[PDB]
Parts: sequence; C-alpha cells; structure tokens
Amino acid sequence: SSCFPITLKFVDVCYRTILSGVTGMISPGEFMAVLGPSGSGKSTLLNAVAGRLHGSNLTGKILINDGKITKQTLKRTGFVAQDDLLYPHLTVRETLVFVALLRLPRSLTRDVKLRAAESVISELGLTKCENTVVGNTFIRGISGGERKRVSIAHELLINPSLLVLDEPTSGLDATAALRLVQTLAGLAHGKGKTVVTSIHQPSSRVFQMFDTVLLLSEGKCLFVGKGRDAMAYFESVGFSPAFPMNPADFLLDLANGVCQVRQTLVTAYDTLLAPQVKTCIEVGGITTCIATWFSQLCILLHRLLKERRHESFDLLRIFQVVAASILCGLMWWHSDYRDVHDRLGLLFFISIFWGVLPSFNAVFTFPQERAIFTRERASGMYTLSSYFMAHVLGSLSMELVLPASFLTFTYWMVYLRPGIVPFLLTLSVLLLYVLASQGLGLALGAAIMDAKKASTIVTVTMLAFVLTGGYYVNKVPSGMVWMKYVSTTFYCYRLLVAIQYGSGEEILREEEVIGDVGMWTSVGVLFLMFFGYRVLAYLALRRIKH
Amino acid sequence: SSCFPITLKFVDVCYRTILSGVTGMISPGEFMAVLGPSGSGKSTLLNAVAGRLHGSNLTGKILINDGKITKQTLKRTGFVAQDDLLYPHLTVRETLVFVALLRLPRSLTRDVKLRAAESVISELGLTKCENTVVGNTFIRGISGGERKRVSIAHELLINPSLLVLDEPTSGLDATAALRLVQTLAGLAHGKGKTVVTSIHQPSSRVFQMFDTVLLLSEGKCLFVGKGRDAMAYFESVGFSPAFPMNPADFLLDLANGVCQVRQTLVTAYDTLLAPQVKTCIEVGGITTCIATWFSQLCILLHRLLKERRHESFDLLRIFQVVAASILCGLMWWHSDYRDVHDRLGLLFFISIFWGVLPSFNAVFTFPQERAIFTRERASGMYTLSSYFMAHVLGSLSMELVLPASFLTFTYWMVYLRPGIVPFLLTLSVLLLYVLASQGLGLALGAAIMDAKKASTIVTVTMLAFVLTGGYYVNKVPSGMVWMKYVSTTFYCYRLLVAIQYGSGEEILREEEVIGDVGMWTSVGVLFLMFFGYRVLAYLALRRIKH
Repeated sequence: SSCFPITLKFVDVCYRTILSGVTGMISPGEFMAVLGPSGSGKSTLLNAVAGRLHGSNLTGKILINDGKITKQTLKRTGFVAQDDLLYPHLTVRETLVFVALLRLPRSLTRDVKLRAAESVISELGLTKCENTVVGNTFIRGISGGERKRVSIAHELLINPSLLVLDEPTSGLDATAALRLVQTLAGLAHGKGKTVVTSIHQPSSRVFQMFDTVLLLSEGKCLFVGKGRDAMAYFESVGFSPAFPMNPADFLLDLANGVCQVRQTLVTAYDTLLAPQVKTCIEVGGITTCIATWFSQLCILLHRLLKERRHESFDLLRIFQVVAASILCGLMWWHSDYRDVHDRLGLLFFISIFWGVLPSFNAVFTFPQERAIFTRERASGMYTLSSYFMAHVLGSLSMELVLPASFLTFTYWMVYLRPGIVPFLLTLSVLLLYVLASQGLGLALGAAIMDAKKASTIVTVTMLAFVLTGGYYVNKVPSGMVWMKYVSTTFYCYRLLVAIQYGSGEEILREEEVIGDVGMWTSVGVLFLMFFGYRVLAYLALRRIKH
Repeated sequence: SSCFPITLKFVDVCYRTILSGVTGMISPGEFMAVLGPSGSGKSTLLNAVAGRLHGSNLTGKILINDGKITKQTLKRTGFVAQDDLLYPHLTVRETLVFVALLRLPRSLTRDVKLRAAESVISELGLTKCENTVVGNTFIRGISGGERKRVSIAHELLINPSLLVLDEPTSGLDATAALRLVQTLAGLAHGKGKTVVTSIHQPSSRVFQMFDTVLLLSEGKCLFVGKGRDAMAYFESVGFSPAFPMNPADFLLDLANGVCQVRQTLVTAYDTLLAPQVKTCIEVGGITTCIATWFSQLCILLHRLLKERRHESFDLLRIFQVVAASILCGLMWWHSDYRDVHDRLGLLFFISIFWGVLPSFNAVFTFPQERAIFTRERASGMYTLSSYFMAHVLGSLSMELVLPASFLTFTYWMVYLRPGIVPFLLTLSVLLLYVLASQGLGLALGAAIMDAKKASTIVTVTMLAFVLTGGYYVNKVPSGMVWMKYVSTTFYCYRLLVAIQYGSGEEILREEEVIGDVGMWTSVGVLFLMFFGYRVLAYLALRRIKH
C-alpha cells in the first residue's frame, strides 16, 4: 500500500506562546514519536501539522512534499483523534461497511467497496470480533484496545499516505498497548506509510519500537534524532542517569528541570542539531447531484435503524403504556355516552398523555449525537440536509406503534362510537397529534443543545398547553383567550369531540363544551405545526459552526 | 507517632485458586510494595491481610504480632480503598472535622478532637486547600492527587500502626504520584508505622523509593527481598535484560512469561528464598447510650445540611414553581366562587402538582449515597437508625418552603376565601400532603435501590392516584370504588373543598362533588401515610447486609 510517498517539513512553527521554533522533517517510511510533559504542546503540533490550524495564529511553514495544505494532498492524510465516537448497536463488521459506503468515491461499484472494508478488518486483526457488537460502558461490547482499532480502520479506508495519531495507547493495558504499537510499526515499515504519533508515558520496550524521537519541553524542542542515540547525545553535553532507568523517563525529566539545566538544553540544541537539520531542509449535472443525495439518505436510514428502536422500545416505555391502557379500560369500563361529563374527561386524558409523552422523549435526540455529527460532517461523509431528514423519516415510523396499540386495546372496552369510520378517524387524529407534539421537542432540543435545561422548558410549555386546552377553566379572563390558539392540545381535543358527538344536537334530544371552531381549520393547523416545528429545528442546527 | 509496634506474618495463605502459598513477614518501619500483573491477585492479598476475608475460603494463618485478628488489634489498622467517597459541598477542613467528631472516642473533649483533625491536615500537606470545596466531576473542587490525601487523612485520625493501601497512585500524574509515595515513605521511616501498598505500574524513580518488594505471578510469589538486590538475584538463576530498562518492567515481564521460564521461577523460589524466610518466621447505663445517639444525629444533620439544599434549591426546580404560580394566577385571576366547576378545578390542580413533584424527587435520595453509607456504617461511625432519622428530619425542613411560597403568591390573586383562619387551614393541609407524598417516594427508592427503575413505578402509582382522586370519573364501575381509599390525592382534595365550601348548603341558596367522607377521618389517614411510609423505608434499608 501507498506507492505514492510523502515528505513532511514544518520549518519554524510558532503558535500564539505554545510553540516557539519547532523544526524537523519526516521521511517516508519512518515511525516518529512526539514525547513531552503534559503541557509542552505536543497535541498542538500534531493538529498544526495535519492541517487543523488554519493559518490564523499558526505562523510557520507547514509544507507537505515541498508544497502546501492544498486540498489535493489533504485527502491523502488521516488524523485519528483521542476519543472514540462509535454507535453501540452496530456490530464491528457493519460499522466498517456503512463507513466504506459513505467515504469511498461514488464512481465505483458496490463490489469493490465491500472488499475494501474487509481488507481493513483482516489487516488490523479485527477478524475475531467482527460479529460482536461494539457497545459502550452500558452495553457489553468489545475491549477498549480493540475499540481503538476500529477508529484506526475508519481512517485506512481511504488509503492515506500520512497517518497522524493523537495518544493511541492511553487507558490501554500493558500488553494491549504493545501490540498496538507493533501494528503501527508494521504500517510504516511493511506498507511504506508515514506514521507520526504522540505517546504519553511509554514503557521499557515500547521505546525500543520507535524509530525517531521528538522531545518538546514547553515549545522549543530539545532533540530530533533516531531514537537509540538519544542517551549517547546527552552524555556528550554531560547529563547521565545514576540508577538503572527507562530511557524515556530520563528524557521526560530533562524536559522539566529534574536532572541527575533546562536552559542549557535549549542553547545546546540551537548550536549542534539545528545547523544539521536545516542544511538538508531545502535540498455531472442535475441527475447526478440528486441521486447522490438519496443514496446518502438510504444508507443513513439503515445505519440508524437499530438506534431508533432502542429509543422507542425499551421495557420502561412499554410498561408506562401498558399501565395506562389498563387504567383507562378499568375506570371507564363499558362507559355510557349519555353522561357527557365522563366521556369528555376520557377524551381529554388521551390528549394530555399523548402530548406530554412524545414531546419529552424528543429533546434528547440531537444533544446525544453532536460530537459524532460534527466530526463526520467535517470529514465529508454527509451534509446536514441528509443527516436531518434521516432523523425525521426514521422517527415517524417507530413512534407510531405504541399509540396505535394503546387505542386498539382501549376503544371497544370503554365503548366509544361503534363502526369502522369513527375508529379510523379517531386513530388518524391521534397519530397526527403525536407527530405535531414530537416536533416541538425536536425544536427545543436543537435550539438549546442541553438535555437537562431543555427538559424543563418543555415542561413549562406543555403545562400551559394543558391549562388553556379547554377542560379545566370554563371561562377565561379576557386577556388569555388568545392563548389557546397556539396550543396543540386545543386542536386535538376539539377534533375528538367532533367525531364522538358531532354537531351536538344528537345528544340534545353543556353547549359551551360542544362549541364551534371548525373541523377543517383544526386539521389545517396541526399540519402547520407538523411542518413548522421541523423547519425551526433545521435552522437551529444550522447555526452550529462546526 | 505509633510508639506501639506491629509485626505482620501471613504464613501459607491460600484462597479459593487465587492465592496458592504466599508467605512473608513485614517488620515495623518498612515500606513494602506488592507488584504483579493485572490478575495475579494482589488485591486479594491486601484484603485478606487487613482482615476483610472472614476465614470462610481464606485457609491460612494471618497472625498479627504473634496473635490473631481479634478486635483489640483491628482498631490499630487502617485500610485505604481504591475509590474515594466524599461529599462535594463540604470544604476540606470541615470534611475532616465531621469525621473526627464521629470516629474519635466519646470520652474526650471537643478540644482535643479539633486539634487531632488539624494535625492531620498539616501533615499530609493539605494546608493550602483547606478552605477549598472538595467538588466532583461536576463541581470545580480540588485535584485528584490531593483528593487522595483526604482519603488517607480519613484513616490517620485514629492513629493506626498498620496502614494498608490499595493502588494509591492510579490516575495521578507523573509528579503527583511521586510526591505521594514520598509521604508514604515518610510515614514508615519518620513516624515508625508499617505501610503495605500495591503499586500498579511504577516508574523509574518510584521504584527507588521502595524498601521491600513482593512479586506475585498468579498465586505463588516469586521474590521477597529488599528491593535493590532484585536485579542481582535473577542473574544468579540466569535471567538478565538486554536493552536498558526499568527494573520494575523487567520483573513484570518475568511474572508473565516474557523473558530476555515461568515454571523455573516457581521451583527456584521454593528452594532458596522459602527456606530462608521460614526459619525466622517462628522466632455507662441508659443515660449514656441515649446521649450518644442524639450526638450522632446532631453531627449528621449539620454534615448533610449543604447537601439537602443543593437538592431542593437548584434553579431548575425554582423555575418550575415560579412558572406554575404565574399560570395559576393568570388563568383564575379574580375568580368567582359561585361558578363551582371552575373552583373545583383549581383545587384539583393543586393536588396533582404537589403530589407528583415531591414523590418524583424523593426516589433519588438513597440510591445516590449507598457506597458512602455502607463504607461508613461498617467502620463504626454511625448506625442505621441515626443515619435514617437525619434524612427524615433534614428533608422535612427544606421541602416545605417552595409550596409555602406557591400558596402565598396565589391565594389572593385567584380570590379564595378571605380570612386568616381559611388561609392557615389551607396551608396546613397542603404541607401535610407534601410530607405524605414524599414518604411514598422514599419507600419506593429504598425498596428497589435503582433510580431509573423506581422512577417509572412512582409514575404508574401516581397515575392511578390521580384517576381515582374524584374529579375525572364521576361514576366508577363498582369494582373500582375501593381504589380511592388508598390514594393520597383523594384525602387531600376532599379537605380543600371542605374548607372552601363547607357542608355545602351555603352555596345551595353538584352535590355528589361536595359529598361526605369526614374531616377528621381524612387528617387521620394522612398521618397514617406519613408515619407508615417512613417505617416501610426503614425496613427496606435494613435488608442490605453490608
């Protein structure tokens, strides 16, 4: 792999000071480690050499193969970050299949996009756990050193020629962190890539696997050399250990003061190594762009299918609906339609329960997956308008199966109106109201992007929708009668009474409670709240500038 | 300190195998490290040598100063565990003052119990942050290496002569984990104590601070010696490194296979070191016991005072009560008492809101602090009956200030009955109902001890209390009329109507809604649910056998 070499030179990097004159070169086929104490800015060097600091404070010359950070050579570079962002309910094989269908170019087949995702599984040693779910801290999945190899496989699908990693071995074991360094040395030696990593606290034989070492001590680097003459260099200045110790622990003490002194390391670097490195340092149309959109939406629906039915079918949401079905069928068992005060309280309990329950569970959707979206939209996998519509279409399928089972169990126990026409009109109003209540939660969760702070604002909003719905207060004090024309509970409840009683005179053989609004101007407003709360959630997610 | 030495011998420990013949002795004034791979059972050795495995599977001779694990010599032993259990809202000084008032003996003054808690602060180096709050991951407190010194200070108040620690330096920094080992070597050398610790992955100069080393490789130990002749012993068998490396990394490779082989280490141990260690291995009344109880309750009230007002006065619970006060004063503004259907809906909204809101927030109390309670009750600081009554008395003070401010703002806006006698009877019924609704949440949170699983059972229970309360369903189908005699919402709502309308005939100048239950048999049942739900929470916490 990678028969197209690369050479990375970063003459005089200065970031504002964090970095103050870092200079070195990275030949193709080298495995380099950036060593430094926690604060020297060894994470800032990796981002500003992979093209993540966009020339604002970065005053240096990051030139890639005697060039620049032009986008033609930036698609040959992968940056593996420090935290892992994976979906739990996908297995290891189908994690890397949906990523290969989104990242690899559109002018290929589906044949060599599945053989490009199984040549990456059986190269990082993931062929044992490929049918095991990924999981998280709450789902029994895969181990944390084998969870890191899925993040590295996510970057090797596009076949990069420069791989930049940010603390791979961190939290891993003693022997899991050695086999990971042994494959990263197998990429740089066997394939011919160029790996630049930053190891925090290496070990006695992890330091033997390295090839070149960079030592940062708050800005100015102290040593750039081939990783086994590091201990023979500092004894020429006059620094040497006493007791037998790790060669990586002797260097990380010279980086912060403790010797066996910090200022003479900086002066001796600019007189013997910096003259040595800097002499060598110069020598489709319209039909294409629509079918690309619908394929981004069909992959993102199947990728998120297992996540949506984890939200809407756990056993603590089924138990709240089975309980409310039994308590309604036992309180209003074989109810009579001639006592109007009881049946109007049945029809208002349905409006409270199915407006509070869809709106509350919808404010957790977008703040839960924000780091996953902003990492993957910035990497060119998908846009916002196809990510968003895969949540709109995928949530109006799973959220319409518990209210449809509530009503079937309950409709002929409590003796509502008999017939197939009053039953299918009562189900249609109930499912339109669940979709209008859900979009109010999606609009408040996206505008605020905090799940605990928006959970109390949907409480206060839905408390005012119930009180102005038309059941508790029979006469409203004349500066509050405007308030019922914005609530979803008012328009649902006037439609349920119009189906069960009609115009009103059929029971007259209690008139302000069977009053007049209109049956076509109540379904017309529940569609304006269906479409209108989904548009205000798109515009609230458009504001997040990456 | 510790002018009463101790000598720990643990001849032939075998635990069922985890441990299979561990044998050694620990002289007074030594700092010993137990080294081993993750799985060798170096945590099981520390618990079974501090007296935490109670002779069931532990088939060995744990003898302490040629004795046994009799309770007279077990109060001279401190075991610092691995995770830290601290209250966040207490500062560092008053954390160690409440612990000193509970652990030190009762036959002292309060003078030398505060000078015994400030000679521990200015000995572990906590005199800089003594006025800084402890915090957690969510509150900005103190650093995680300085959070560990508060756990060690918790065990040095009783002045032990054997201190046993379980991975102290874990998650700490490179230089924070060196200064912690330097004070633990200052206890064993300067004072004269006996420190036995188990370090996971030590460093190059952390290994120089040790004095004796124990090396466990799955059961049978491989080396017991004075920590600087460890590398000179294995080269006499014929094992030696090649590249320069940490002496703790060479040993932890011989413990699992990897050499520069595992079975010849076990045989060579039982022929040269085991004959060497085993030749030396033999040569008040009634007024006292009540005032002790009331002092445990006065300390535990002030210790938990800052935690109770974090629960009941955050800005997301104040915003739900200010919103409901405004929505009630605007919907029923200057209401009239002659339209009875509106005022009965005002009095039923108060019963729903103040039964759902106290019961929901009470199921989080006991599962939140279970590891703190079971650690500290087992250590002899307090019992269950004084820990429990400090939550009962401390929660009926802070939970009666938001419903008392709700009613004062609202009572003369919505024009309920004028006078000081109908106002103080309406406040008294509302505060008795809040205390009865709270105990139902405490009983369900303690029986289940899971905050998410009990949060849906208080939902289903309080949904059935509302529907059988007496407002929605006017006639109940004759097998469900028993169900209203167990709900708290029924007994509160019949008392509010009896204060605002009375016997009923005063408005008769709508009779099943101003019916008959009794005003003394409704306050008598709200007290039986006050006391009865608190007794069922004590019996549900009594079942947890440590």
